Amino acid sequence: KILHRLLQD
Amino acid sequence: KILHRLLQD
Amino acid sequence: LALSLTADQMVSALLDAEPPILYSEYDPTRPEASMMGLLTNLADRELVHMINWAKRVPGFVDLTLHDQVHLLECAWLEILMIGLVWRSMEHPGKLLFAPNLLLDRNQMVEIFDMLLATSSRFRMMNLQGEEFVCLKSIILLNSGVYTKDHIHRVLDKITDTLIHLMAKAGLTLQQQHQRLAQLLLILSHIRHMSNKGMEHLYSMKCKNVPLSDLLLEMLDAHR
Amino acid sequence: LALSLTADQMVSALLDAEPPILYSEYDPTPFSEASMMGLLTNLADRELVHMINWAKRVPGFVDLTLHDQVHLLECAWLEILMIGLVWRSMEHPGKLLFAPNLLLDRNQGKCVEGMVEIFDMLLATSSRFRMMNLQGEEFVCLKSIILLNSGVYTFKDHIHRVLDKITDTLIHLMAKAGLTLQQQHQRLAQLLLILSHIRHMSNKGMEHLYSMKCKNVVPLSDLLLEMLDAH
Ligand SMILES: Cc1ccccc1N=C(c1ccc(O)cc1)c1ccc(O)cc1
Ligand SMILES: Cc1ccccc1N=C(c1ccc(O)cc1)c1ccc(O)cc1
Repeated sequence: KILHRLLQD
Repeated sequence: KILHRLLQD
Repeated sequence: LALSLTADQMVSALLDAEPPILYSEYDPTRPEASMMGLLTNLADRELVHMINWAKRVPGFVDLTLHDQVHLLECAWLEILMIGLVWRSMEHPGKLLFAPNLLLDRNQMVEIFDMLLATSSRFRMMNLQGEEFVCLKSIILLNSGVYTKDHIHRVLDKITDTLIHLMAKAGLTLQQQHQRLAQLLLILSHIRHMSNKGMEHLYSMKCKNVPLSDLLLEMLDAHR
Repeated sequence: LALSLTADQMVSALLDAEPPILYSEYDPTPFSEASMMGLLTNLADRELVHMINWAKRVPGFVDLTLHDQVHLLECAWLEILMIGLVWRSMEHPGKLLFAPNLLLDRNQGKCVEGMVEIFDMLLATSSRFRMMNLQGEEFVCLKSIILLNSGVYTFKDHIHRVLDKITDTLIHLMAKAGLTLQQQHQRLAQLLLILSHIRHMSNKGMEHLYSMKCKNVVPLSDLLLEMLDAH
């Protein structure tokens, strides 16, 4: 998910 | 409207 | 007309106005569109009691007929569902649609799961029957109020009632305000289940499963 | 970590975490169905990036696991956008401030099939906030509540304790403005009941975006697609 990456960055 | 009828009496 | 009521008088009025717990046409003999048929029939008969129930809700009669129709059209499934999760409160992992119709998720699954989560949430909070009838009355008056200001004045009276109940339960001032908040936030999830449920019913009539004629009017009210 | 905070510390944490008000395209060209929805989609896509950074700065949200963070955002992302919209539209009666250069009325929504119903609901919520004189400190609490509450029953005990903290913050704000004991729990109730409509507006709005995806061409962001597919 793109949401995963955005939440980690 | 059945709802209107039943709400009247 | 109904703004001169005390908190205890409000509770008594709501409690005595409670609709009966109806039965389904369930026969353990017969063997899954049968379930929806039983639920559709059950909801159809509950609507008649709900209409007469709403009349006994303080302030509802003061509203015009056009406003009464609108509030019921918007909140009928919310009221049915909150009634269901209240009856199913003492039955963990099961939904008590009718005394003879107790269902688990195995026997739409996410609609069931959401209803099950709400019921377990009630059980954890130890929801009182006095708090329940307040919540059900709040839904009726609030769900369609945004499509005088008389409705808001009644809603505030029910709010005072809830606080008065929590005060008698021994909760601190902070504990009263927290519990009040917790209960009202559940109404958001109740609205959610109603909307999802309404969409499910919308696709069931097109597939044919046979809906009631009153239900078809309530369903088309959401377009 | 979020439970040790005072009500004042809670307010300051939320206020400072507020996302920026973004802008739309500056082309002043009568909108069409595709052009209007295009601008809104583009605007919503850029706002989501700032929402995620806002969410992580909401007290107690980092204490949640990554997947629990995903669930709460996936469930509430449109509610959070809409409550932001109606808050910005608060001092513009009969209008919707999507962006400072994108102020729309319901007449413009008439050129998009089904937009009027959602527009009217948003305008109603905004005017309700204006009637109640909703303060910014109350708004950031309400929006934080939506984030943690909307998906809490479709999975948590940590969240409920944070929800209790925000409630304490709301009462603390009302008592600070000189409200009586009665007026406090009454205003608290009024605010939270509006969250039910925000949920309703979001659900009705979610269907509209779903049908727009099936009608191909208002190109949805692939981030938006994942957010939409969650419903
Ligand atoms: C469980 C469920 C799923 C989807 C939609 C409604 C729904 N609720 C039920 C329901 C809920 C509560 C109740 O007291 C009676 C029926 C339902 C089912 C079929 C209908 O035609 C109308 C209401
Ligand atoms: C006004 C409206 C109607 C229907 C669905 C969403 C909706 N809200 C808007 C919206 C709402 C608030 C906002 O800050 C930005 C956009 C929308 C429009 C298109 C999208 O792809 C995503 C969000």
